[PDB]
Amino acid sequence: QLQESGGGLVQPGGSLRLSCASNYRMGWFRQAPGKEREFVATISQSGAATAYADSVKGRFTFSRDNAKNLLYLEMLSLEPEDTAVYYCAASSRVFYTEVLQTTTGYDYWGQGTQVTVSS
Repeated sequence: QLQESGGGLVQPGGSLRLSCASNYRMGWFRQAPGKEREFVATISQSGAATAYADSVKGRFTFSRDNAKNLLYLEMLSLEPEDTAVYYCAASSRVFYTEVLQTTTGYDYWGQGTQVTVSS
């Protein structure tokens, strides 16, 4: 069962720290107005390996704490185009492949947290 939090409203250049409450790879996706749901980041079961969408790489950092059943997404240097509902997702796939950068790669989904970056 997945539930996102930490969303809110920031000005451009601001930051947010999202969270989502061990056998599953985990992912973040986002869905902006008038755009298909977009991959943001994925993380391995152990938490030691990540991959990021080009649109966020260099600004976002995805981590997990297995003991606490928690995920974190640090989002720096936010811009208006980062506005979206952000979703956490769980994948049972054992090995990493490019399918983990698609919605198809995942089994379970949270309902989302709204992130708004003002114009």
